[PDB]
Amino acid sequence: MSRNVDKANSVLVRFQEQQAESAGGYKDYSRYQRPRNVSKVKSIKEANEWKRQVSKEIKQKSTRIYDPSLNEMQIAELNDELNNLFKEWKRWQWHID
Amino acid sequence: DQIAKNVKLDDFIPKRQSNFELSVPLPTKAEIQECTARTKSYIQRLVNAKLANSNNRALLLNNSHHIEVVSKQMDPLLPRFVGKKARKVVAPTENDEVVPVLHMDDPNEW
Amino acid sequence: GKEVEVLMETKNTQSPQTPLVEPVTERTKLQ
Amino acid sequence: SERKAINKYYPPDYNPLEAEKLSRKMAKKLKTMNKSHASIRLMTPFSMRCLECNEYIPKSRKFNGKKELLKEKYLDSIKIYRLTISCPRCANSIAFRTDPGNSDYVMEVGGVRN
Amino acid sequence: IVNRYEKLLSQRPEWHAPWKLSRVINGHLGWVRCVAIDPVDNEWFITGSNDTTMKVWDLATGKLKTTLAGHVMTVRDVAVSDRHPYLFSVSEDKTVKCWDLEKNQIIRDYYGHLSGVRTVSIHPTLDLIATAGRDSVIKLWDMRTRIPVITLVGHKGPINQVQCTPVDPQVVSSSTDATVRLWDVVAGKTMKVLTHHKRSVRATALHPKEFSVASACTDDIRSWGLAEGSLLTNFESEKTGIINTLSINQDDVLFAGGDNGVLSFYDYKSGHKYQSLATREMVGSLEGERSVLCSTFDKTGLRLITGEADKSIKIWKQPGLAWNPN
Amino acid sequence: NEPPPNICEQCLGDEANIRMTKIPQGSECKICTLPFTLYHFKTSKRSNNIIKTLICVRCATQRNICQCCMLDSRWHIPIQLRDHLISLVVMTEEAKNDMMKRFLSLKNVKLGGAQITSDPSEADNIVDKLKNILL
Amino acid sequence: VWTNVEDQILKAAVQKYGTHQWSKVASLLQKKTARQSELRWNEYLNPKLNFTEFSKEEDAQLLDLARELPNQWRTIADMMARPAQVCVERYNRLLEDEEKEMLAEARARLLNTQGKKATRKIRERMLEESKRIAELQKRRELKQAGINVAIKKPKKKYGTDIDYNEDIVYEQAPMPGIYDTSTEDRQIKKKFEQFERK
Amino acid sequence: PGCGFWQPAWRVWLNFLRGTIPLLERYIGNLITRQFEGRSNEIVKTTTKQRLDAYYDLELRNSVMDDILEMMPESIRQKKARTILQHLSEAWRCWKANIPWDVPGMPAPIKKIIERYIKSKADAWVSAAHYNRERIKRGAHVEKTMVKKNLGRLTRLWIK
Amino acid sequence: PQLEARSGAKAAAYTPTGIEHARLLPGHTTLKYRKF
Amino acid sequence: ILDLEELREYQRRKRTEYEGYLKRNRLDMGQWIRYAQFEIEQHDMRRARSIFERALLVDSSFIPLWIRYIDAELKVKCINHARNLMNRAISTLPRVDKLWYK
Ligand SMILES: [Zn+2]
Repeated sequence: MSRNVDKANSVLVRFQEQQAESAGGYKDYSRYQRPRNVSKVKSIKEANEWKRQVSKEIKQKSTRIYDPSLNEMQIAELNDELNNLFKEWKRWQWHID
Repeated sequence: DQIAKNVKLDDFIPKRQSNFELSVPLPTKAEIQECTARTKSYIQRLVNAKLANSNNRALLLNNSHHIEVVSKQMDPLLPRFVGKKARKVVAPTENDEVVPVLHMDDPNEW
Repeated sequence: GKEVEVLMETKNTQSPQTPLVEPVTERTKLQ
Repeated sequence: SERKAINKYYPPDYNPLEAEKLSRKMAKKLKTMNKSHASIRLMTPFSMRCLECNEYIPKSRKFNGKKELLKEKYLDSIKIYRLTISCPRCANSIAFRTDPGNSDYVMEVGGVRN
Repeated sequence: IVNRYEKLLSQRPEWHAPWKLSRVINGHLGWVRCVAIDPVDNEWFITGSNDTTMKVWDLATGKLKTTLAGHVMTVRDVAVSDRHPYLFSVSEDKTVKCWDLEKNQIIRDYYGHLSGVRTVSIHPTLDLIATAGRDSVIKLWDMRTRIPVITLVGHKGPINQVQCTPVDPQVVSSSTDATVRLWDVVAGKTMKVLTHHKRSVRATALHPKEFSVASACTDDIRSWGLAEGSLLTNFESEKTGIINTLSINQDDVLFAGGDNGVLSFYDYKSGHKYQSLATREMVGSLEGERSVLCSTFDKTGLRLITGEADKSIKIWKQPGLAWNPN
Repeated sequence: NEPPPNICEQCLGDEANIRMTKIPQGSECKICTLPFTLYHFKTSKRSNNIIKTLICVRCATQRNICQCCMLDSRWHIPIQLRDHLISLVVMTEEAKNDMMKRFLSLKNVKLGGAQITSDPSEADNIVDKLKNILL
Repeated sequence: VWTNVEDQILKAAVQKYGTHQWSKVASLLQKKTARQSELRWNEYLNPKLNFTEFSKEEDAQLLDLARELPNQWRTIADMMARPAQVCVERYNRLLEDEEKEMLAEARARLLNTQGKKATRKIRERMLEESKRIAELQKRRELKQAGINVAIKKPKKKYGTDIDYNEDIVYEQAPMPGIYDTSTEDRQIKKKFEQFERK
Repeated sequence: PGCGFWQPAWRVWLNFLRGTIPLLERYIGNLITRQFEGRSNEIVKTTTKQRLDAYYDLELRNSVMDDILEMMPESIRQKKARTILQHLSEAWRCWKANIPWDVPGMPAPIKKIIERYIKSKADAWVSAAHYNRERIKRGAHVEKTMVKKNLGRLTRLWIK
Repeated sequence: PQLEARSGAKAAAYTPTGIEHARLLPGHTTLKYRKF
Repeated sequence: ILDLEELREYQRRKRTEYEGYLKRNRLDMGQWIRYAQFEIEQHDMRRARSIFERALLVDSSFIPLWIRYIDAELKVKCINHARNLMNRAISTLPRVDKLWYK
């Protein structure tokens, strides 16, 4: 399990995380992938967390896309990615509450 | 005038060059002893202080009013010198008086 | 050359004469 | 605390099978582990030119690549891998495949061998 | 001015005898860049070197008494004490060690110098030594408690010789900044900063009977009473080499060794150079090497001992030169 | 070696005997964040709550203030206010930085105004000027 | 066998590298060997060697040497100041794509005073600059809203060199002290407020 | 099993603990001090086998620079210091190789000084090498790297 | 590169650490003397 | 460099960079003068003055630094301060010709 990722997703760590989730309510919304279809999330806190995560992602995307080699295609691709992120964020701002 | 005051001519001049029989006396024995005592007392004191500081074992007035200073015995478990924490500290030189840096007086070879 | 010449002696010293353990100063105080 | 550590501490209630099951349940949800292009450190055997900026990355030069499994194996039961690299100057994704028929590699829309 | 020159002309210097080579003791396998003698006796003199060793030498015979191997890097300086039977030595390994002489074995490595330490001076009166290195700082040590008691911040570059006087001007430093300082250990500060040199004053020495301190930059040997911290004289050192050593004899016979190896002698206080001596080297060695790096007289003063870069130590036995100023 | 504590008359109390303890490098000064000796006194034996010194002597000297009150040694006014008055007849800029503050503390210049407050000559003159301004 | 372009490249490399560093040079010339490269250099490339012919006297001397140091030919060469093979000879007497590619490579090498750390550092700096400009752009965009510029996160209690004034050294209170300086400073500062405003 | 009589063992352990008391008080105590107030400016120590040589070299360089400074006047000397150092290095390399280090622009005195210091270095180096060889011959805790160096250095010397 | 030579060393005084160094431990408290 | 805040950010960064370069080669004296110049340009006379002073402290025996500082002082038509500086320089170093001439 060299290079840290393996360590992170080693069974023991996972178990610990699960335990934390069970007792006290420590989740790491960084750690899990954000769900595709909203309205399968009855809790508000979770939703908020997800929204926050997406915002963070968007910010990250923004930070990188103004790099100096602007003509490279990665940046262009991200522009679409950025849009997608924005859309997701908007969706997360649903009007149930 | 100020500049003149700051740096004087006799600095540049050697004092023996005029008078040869003039000799600086080897310092008085008593004086020497006194000096030794002073420094010995001081250095000893410093060493004692240092020892005290090391963590291994082995009255006043303000204004007109008189005031008693004390030293309370702190608990022997807690850090002795709770103030200090190995801080970096840049100091100013604070050299207000100006050092006179006096002196006297083929480039292709050198 | 000149250190070798005339009357002035050059001593080549590899080995230390007096032993290694023996003192360079002593402090005897009462028999 | 020391790299050759014999036994990692477990809680007093740690049903190992149960723990494993739990992990599995929370592996589909997991971000890492449920993805492709897992990282790797590799030297470059081909010694090739980055097709965008012509940067001549020579033999044995070290990179933090991404190894990914190619689903279409060679023959039957001997896998082949895509090994992503970036050129030093321009950030173009070079990669290569390991077709073991010739005991060597194949370039994959990254650069050219020379 | 004419008023001073005339006066100088009028005054005469004393006829110090010339100096002839006597002993040469090729024994070290390295520069011999320190030398020292016993205050108490004048039987032996030790000489630290680029060997890493330091060797002890009987004067009379010239024979190598014994070696001492308590450093790693090269010895830069040593100091046998009058008041105790300790030999302090110091090397660019950053170690200021202390040899008992009842047993010829190190005792108290003093620790504190950040880098290569250049000189020691034991305080004539106290049980305290003083050392200074490229650190740019001269630390004083309590020899008992083997700790730096005080330190002397003033200097702005590496500090070479750092003599100890018994009076108030208790340390007489000398840097590459070309200041030579007079300090007050007790005050934790300077008292007077003699800036009169042009370059790195890489040599200085206390006069035995006269409470003054010759000091030498690349050429001009200044010399000064440190009571006030006031100049005494300027020597005729006009085109002599880079002054490495600057020992003073009991009988006012200041010696100066150069990077040239031209042993130059002067009458002290006069400022009158009264001899030059051409160096010598071994048939195998090169003519550039020969250079008196370290030197000192005996307590009597009839023998000058110069450690020269030939891997040698040369001891020197004994019509004066005409004056002619500027 | 250590200098003495600079505690004001109103700071310290109204009594002809106070007992205090010194705690060498007790706390870091609030201005400078640099170890110094805490003096802390109880004023009257039984009157609750101690009065610990919050600043290093050097800093106090620089600002010319009570080591407890943080007020002018002379006029017993907050540093701003006292300095402001002087300005009216230039104020101190404590540099709020990890490293720089310490440096400032160690400097011994009497920052700004402090000199005026210290000297009978200068403080008195300032006061006189102020009076004139008022009238 | 040695081609001329390759030889030229080698020569160039030697001026770039060092006549006692025959690995890099070898690498530069894909076909020729390290130990061979050095030999080649010794033979042809180095200018101080007099590869050209010489007068009859010299020839005579060479022949004499040959007679009196039986074919100890390197020694003879040394004596001459000539190269060996040539001397011996005298005594006896009495594809394109590859080139293009290698040249390109070689040129890139010799010119670029770069590697991992040199290239990386500059690139990093550039990236940082880009980021900074992006930030600025963002703030410009959101100017109608009140926005503050993000500070460089501290690592272990450092100074932000705008405020505080850094480790100040004094003006040094002198004798001819005049109070216009302060006024001047104030005046100077007045202008910068205006600049800020515009 | 079932032999009691733990006394002497117990005694032994107690006595062992005595020694530790001190060591632990320095050690554990030190650690706790560090945790509260964690060291300012430590000084490394060249009496270590590692770092010795480098340190020595540095010292030599410094000395050479000082000598050069002493020698003659300069304006903006910092720049020149580097050059001097480079020259010295080159000289050393030449010596190692047994190339004569002759540079035409080098003025006699400076050049002479450089030569002297390289000779000194050689003396220090050759002797050291010899010592190492002797140690190796004996069987006296030689470092693998050190031994390799000796082999190399000695070879070079032989060639020379 | 940063593999770099040098210009000068240092000597700056901070507050002492109060650490129990091994060598600093007491030893040879008795100083010897000469006969006179 | 549109806004004030932007300028500050830039300036700050520059200062930091200068500091970094100093911390290594404190005894350089080219860097110091550059820093001083930058400060002058920025129209923070205090800062520039401080920098020059610091440089002087590092290397008092360096005439160029002194002269540049003097020039800076004079440049801002701040003659009295400049005069004082000159005097100080003279006091420090008499046997240098140049200061007196200046
Ligand atoms: Zn108060």
